[PDB]
Amino acid sequence: AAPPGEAYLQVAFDIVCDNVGRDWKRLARELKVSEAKMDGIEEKYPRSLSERVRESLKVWKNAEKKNASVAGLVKALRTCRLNLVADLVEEAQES
Repeated sequence: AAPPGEAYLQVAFDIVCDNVGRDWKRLARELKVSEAKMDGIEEKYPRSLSERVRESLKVWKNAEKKNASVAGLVKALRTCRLNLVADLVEEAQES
């Protein structure tokens, strides 16, 4: 059901998570992720970058479908302000 190509996206979600990890919560609110999920992850995890972003990133990744590829998130994150993760996925792809 979710993006079957989660393997490639998961690699990008890994370098970017440990880099701008807190900015996914910022993007999660923009993506209108389940408010209930944020309530549990935020309250349960007061300082875990991995714990808060993973749940919020999981729901966003499922709704992305074709946008589950980096071209989707890298285009959006860098155009707005997340140049940090853009540089990460960028050098990873070499191009």
